Amino acid sequence: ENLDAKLINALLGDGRASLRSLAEELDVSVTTVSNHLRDLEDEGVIEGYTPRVNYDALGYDVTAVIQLKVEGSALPEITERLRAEKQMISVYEVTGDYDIIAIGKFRDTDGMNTQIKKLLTDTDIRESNTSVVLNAVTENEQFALDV
Amino acid sequence: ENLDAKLINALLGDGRASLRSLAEELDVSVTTVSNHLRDLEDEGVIEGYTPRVNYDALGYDVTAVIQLKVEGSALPEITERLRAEKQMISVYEVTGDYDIIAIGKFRDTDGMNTQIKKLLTDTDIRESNTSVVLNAVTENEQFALDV
Repeated sequence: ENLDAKLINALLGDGRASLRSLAEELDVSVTTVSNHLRDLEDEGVIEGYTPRVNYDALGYDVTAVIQLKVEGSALPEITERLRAEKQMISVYEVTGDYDIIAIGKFRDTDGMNTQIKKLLTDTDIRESNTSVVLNAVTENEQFALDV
Repeated sequence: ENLDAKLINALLGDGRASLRSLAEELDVSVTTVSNHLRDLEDEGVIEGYTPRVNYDALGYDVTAVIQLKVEGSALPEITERLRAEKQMISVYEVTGDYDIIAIGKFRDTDGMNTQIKKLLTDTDIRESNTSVVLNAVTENEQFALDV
């Protein structure tokens, strides 16, 4: 009864929980947990597990939201460029005047400016706007599923 | 040599690897992995572990980037209001004309419109610009550390 949702909600923020702990938490067998976890991964609801890394602690002191205006014919080129840039942790094609939004993590202001100058070598970026993050109140905080 | 970094890199996209698997991959002891992971978690470099959930698979088909302009004095209450809405998975205070950027996941276009309309009933909001995501090229793809 809504076990998958409760299992997902249990792993949220506790993704290295043991099967024994998950089983105790959901009042089910360890085989039941193992089975449901396999099912959810096989169907692609759970894509994988990962640590939440504090890049700030590792010296990536600046996050920036980068907006770009690029004609559709040139989106293939700009998106490939952004995929090559690992510090661009999110890349969105979006409606509106700016049709790319990207979020990057940089060592400091000089680093961010360097990465942007490199990207602006692409002449089909006709307009750009950078917003520097002053407070990340919430970042990629996955919501619990309705049970 | 850069063990903590190789340990984090190992965990990326493999967040539930056994201590044995991690130890054999890094060619160190299970005891080494355990203590280094405990310290990385205690220093706040690893904030926790989580599954990568596919919300499109759970019926959350639509993503939007929401830009808001509020007075600084209102940033605290708007940020808390947005953090309360679990579907807002990112909330940033940023520089520029719009001092808030938020990212929300929604069941569909009608669900997004309803939620934004309610949000824009907040009298602290002086300007808004909602960009609907046409293609989520990359989303919270954490990058490997230099080693």
